Amino acid sequence: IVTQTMKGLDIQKVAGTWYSLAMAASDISLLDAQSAPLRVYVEELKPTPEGDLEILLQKWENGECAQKKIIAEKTKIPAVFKIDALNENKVLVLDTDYKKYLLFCMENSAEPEQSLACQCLVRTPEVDDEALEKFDKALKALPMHIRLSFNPTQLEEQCHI
Ligand SMILES: [Cl-]
Ligand SMILES: [Cl-]
Ligand SMILES: [Y+3]
Ligand SMILES: [Y+3]
Repeated sequence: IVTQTMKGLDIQKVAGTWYSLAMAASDISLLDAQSAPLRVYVEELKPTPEGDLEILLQKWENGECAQKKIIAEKTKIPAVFKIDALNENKVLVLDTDYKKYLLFCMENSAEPEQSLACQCLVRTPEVDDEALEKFDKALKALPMHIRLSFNPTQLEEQCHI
């Protein structure tokens, strides 16, 4: 029933290196194993000059960590983007201060219940409790059934090994 997104997003300011500190999903099977379909790790965000968002991420598959690129296409709403990966069609930026944290979700609009996966991204490979509080404040209105967080050493390893 309609997720709240960021109101005045400046997408050019989200550029650069990120670390997936925490993630959550509505379905446990989407995030449980390492090879789970939506267990992805954001390593970089590259906003294009035309207002789109190139998402550079890592995923475990066939018993090895692999690089992946998702082109998120801009929509009329600045915080909402369109994709065609991971069985998802939407990226929603919930909140960001640009210099510390970014919260975003991915969903499939056709079946929006069992496709929701949200992440807390940080700029440095450190546990940011203040960002985690804002993450968990945003997850409150969302029907999450699995939540994952990672330690500083895991944030630096390929695919959070
Ligand atoms: Cl395009
Ligand atoms: Cl450390
Ligand atoms: Y485009
Ligand atoms: Y440290």
